[PDB]
Amino acid sequence: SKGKKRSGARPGRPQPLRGTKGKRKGARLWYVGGQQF
Amino acid sequence: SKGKKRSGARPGRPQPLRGTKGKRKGARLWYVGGQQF
Amino acid sequence: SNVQTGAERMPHDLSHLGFLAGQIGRLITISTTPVIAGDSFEMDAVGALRLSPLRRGLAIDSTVDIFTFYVPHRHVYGEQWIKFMKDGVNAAPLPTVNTTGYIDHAAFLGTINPDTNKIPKHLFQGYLNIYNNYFKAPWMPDRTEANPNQLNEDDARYGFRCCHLKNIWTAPLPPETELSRQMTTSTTSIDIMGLQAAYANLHTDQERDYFMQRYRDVISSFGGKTSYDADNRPLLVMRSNFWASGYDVDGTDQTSLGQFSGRVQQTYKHSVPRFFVPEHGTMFTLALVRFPPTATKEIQYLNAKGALTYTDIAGDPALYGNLPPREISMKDVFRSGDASKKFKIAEGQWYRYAPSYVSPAYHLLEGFPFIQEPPSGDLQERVLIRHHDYDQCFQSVQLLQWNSQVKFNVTVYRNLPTTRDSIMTS
Amino acid sequence: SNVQTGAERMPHDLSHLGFLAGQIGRLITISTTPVIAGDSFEMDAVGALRLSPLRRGLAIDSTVDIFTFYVPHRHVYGEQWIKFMKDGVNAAPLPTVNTTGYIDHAAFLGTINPDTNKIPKHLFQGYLNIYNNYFKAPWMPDRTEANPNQLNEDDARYGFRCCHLKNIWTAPLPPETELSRQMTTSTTSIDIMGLQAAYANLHTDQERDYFMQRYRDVISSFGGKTSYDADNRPLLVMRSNFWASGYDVDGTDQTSLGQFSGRVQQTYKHSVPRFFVPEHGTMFTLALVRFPPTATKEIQYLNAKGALTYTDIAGDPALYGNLPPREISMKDVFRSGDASKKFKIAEGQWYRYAPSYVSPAYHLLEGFPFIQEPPSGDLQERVLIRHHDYDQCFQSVQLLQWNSQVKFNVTVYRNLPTTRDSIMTS
Amino acid sequence: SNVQTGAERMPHDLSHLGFLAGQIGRLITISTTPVIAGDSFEMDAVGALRLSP
Repeated sequence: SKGKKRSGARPGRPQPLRGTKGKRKGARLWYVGGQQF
Repeated sequence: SKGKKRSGARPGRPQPLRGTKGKRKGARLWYVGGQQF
Repeated sequence: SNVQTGAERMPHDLSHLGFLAGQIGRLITISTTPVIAGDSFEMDAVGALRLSPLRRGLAIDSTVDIFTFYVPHRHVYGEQWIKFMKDGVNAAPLPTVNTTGYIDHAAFLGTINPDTNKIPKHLFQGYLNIYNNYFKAPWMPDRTEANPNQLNEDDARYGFRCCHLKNIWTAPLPPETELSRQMTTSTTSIDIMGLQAAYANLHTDQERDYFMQRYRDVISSFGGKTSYDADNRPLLVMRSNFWASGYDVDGTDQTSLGQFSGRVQQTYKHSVPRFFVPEHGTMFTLALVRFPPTATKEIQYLNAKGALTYTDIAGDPALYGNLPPREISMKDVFRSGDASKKFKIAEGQWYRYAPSYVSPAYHLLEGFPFIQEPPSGDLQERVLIRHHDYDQCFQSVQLLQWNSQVKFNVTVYRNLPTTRDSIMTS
Repeated sequence: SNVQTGAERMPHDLSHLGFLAGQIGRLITISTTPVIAGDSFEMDAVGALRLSPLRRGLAIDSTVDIFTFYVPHRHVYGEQWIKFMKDGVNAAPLPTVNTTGYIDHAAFLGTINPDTNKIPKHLFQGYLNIYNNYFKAPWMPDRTEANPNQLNEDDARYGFRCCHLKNIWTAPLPPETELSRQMTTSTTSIDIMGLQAAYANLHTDQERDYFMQRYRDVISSFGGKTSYDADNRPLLVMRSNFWASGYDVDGTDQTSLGQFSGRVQQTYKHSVPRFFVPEHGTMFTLALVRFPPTATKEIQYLNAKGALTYTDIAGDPALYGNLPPREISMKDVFRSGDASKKFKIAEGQWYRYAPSYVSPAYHLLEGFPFIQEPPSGDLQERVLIRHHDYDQCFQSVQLLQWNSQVKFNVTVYRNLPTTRDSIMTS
Repeated sequence: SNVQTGAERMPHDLSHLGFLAGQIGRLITISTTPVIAGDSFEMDAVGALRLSP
């Protein structure tokens, strides 16, 4: 084996998932020909 | 490649070889049944 | 016109969601991502773990494991790689493997089954390498299928079966340990110098049976080291463990007043620190859910074997430290055990271990995840977990025995052109 | 009785002497030692390097190289190892190779030929791996013999031929570089977006021809790393280089009054710092002696090609930086060169390099190690050194073209029982 | 594609050896090198001169 043996339990309540992606933004990904809202 | 690229020239004269072995002694190697000179 | 030859290093998002489900005691793939040589990998995973609704309330916690592994493409394709990378563009494409034609097959690899019934070879073979190096018992045979469509159901829909938590009967000595060894002598004589040399041959054999079934173990005993490239094994990057808890709900109508139902829900986090990727490969993330191995019909060894002798009861140091291992049966630790099933234990192990006690009033009662009958079959069948042993503990739902919803916060530092550079000619 | 299971860590002497000899431009093995997993290796080598007595005195120094490499046994035996180590005692013995029956054959491996004409396979195969990874030109074919008795004389008595120091004609571009590349178009049209994609395919091909002939080079360009286990290559531990000098002796009789003779003798040291041995293997030490590649009939390129054009003489930056490589012949740099032998150079390379000048009065004169005639044959024959080119420089002796006498001060820290423990039963 | 129109200024080695010979009272050429407009030239020559015994 190598290197982990950590732990991960947290207290609280399981809040619902909010936003599929996004922790840190880079450059643009999509180009449609203008703004779209 | 890895790690060397050193140099080794020395000045002086090539003195004759003196003793076949010996830089640092460990434990005994030979057992004849006594001392032998 | 303008021809681009290089790029700058920037972070890339690569974050997504996780609607997972699985069985108990089976190892299933949770997430997967490809990487390039020279990258840096980071991941935070935050989610909730739930079990199916219980029948009578919370009594015993379960333990959950999350692993992350790194598997180079050279460990899978071997010599077809390297030639592929040295030829550059216009090289022959890499091969695939066949799958059974359903939607839920190839779900132990964390993907939906394509309509062509073909997947990249490195996805299937990278799962086998992890299982054969870390999750099966070292004395078991390896698993070598070459095609996911050679597996059966419950191996394609869910992962491979894993091992119980260590115990008196779930962790016996390997079935190849010798209880005696002969030395050839003469009719009325014996060479006492050759007897000394016979003990040194037995010492090396016993080490290779208890500690050193794998090559990386043999080298470690000399004081050496092996890289995972020398052994061709995956690299473990992170491991997490926790216990799952919850609360109860009370019934309030005429019939269910006095009845309770347990709800397991746990918040967890799996964090991987920054990892330098040396070659092209894949990162795997896997999960495993287990219960402590409690059975309703287990007895203490001294209470089950018939008549107590001096060796059983005295606890004499000169006797336990100098005797060979003892062979017993399933009848000595279980009420309805089979006398023809044998396994070996160490002498005096009954003074080092204590089993759990379950009252006879608990026998055949819903809820309460126990093992109702002593396991049957050969040794390999007993050590691995059967998830049908927990069918009476949960209510029937479409989401199997546990489910999870997780967000993966990944971040990679690559050397790639922007989307703008890829679509503009000049 | 008493059975020993372990030992303590102590230093071991392992020092010996060195009476060596060899030819010029050939790589020969100087020392060899086996190691165990978990050891620590150290070495100081102190000696003197001599050439054969010269014919007229000292004019040009030579340069000498000392290398040390570490070769694991798993790189040689492969899968027959590992199985050998996992089985322990009572495993099948490792194979050997055959040699020609003489005393001086197998002398490039640093050993005397046994009377059985058989040597361990790891000695011969470990020499081939060093040569194929570090000493041949990357565009040459590998050498694969499987038996030392398939070599010829001068390959068995002395090492393999190595490459000249880099030069205009000893370091040309690889013989596979393309001077043009076509793109398919229509009759009266051309796709200008596909033209942009044709330049990107050519860029990857040119990189794989000038820098990246080996797999470890391709991975390095992405920014990654490969261990020597992934590539199955030897590990270089130390390298030393120096120039060899001496003095002259004057003749004092009636005929030799006014005559001188050169004597090369140099003191050197090769030091290897402490090295942790991770697996069983061998340490090799090798030597190589060379001269700068000076020839008596070499001319400057601009003085030899006929009529000077603007591209030859102007040194214009817009022209040298945008043209394909130029193909020339041996007649353009040598007086008696062959017009049918071609090689490729970079444009403007005549303004970056200057050759050495040897006066015509020096042609065909003893002493003075030069190359008297332009080399013949294909490209591989020219790049490698021919030691018959230095026969007229030395006087005939039994000790070849150079000889050395060296003491190796080795020290290893092992885990072994003493000699006393091995001979006493109790 | 990319077309280069200029360069930067860098030093170039252009060093070599000298095995020379001659007679007495005669002027002979020892070394030669081509140069381009705008260059800077420098030279150190170190050697030994011998006569016949």
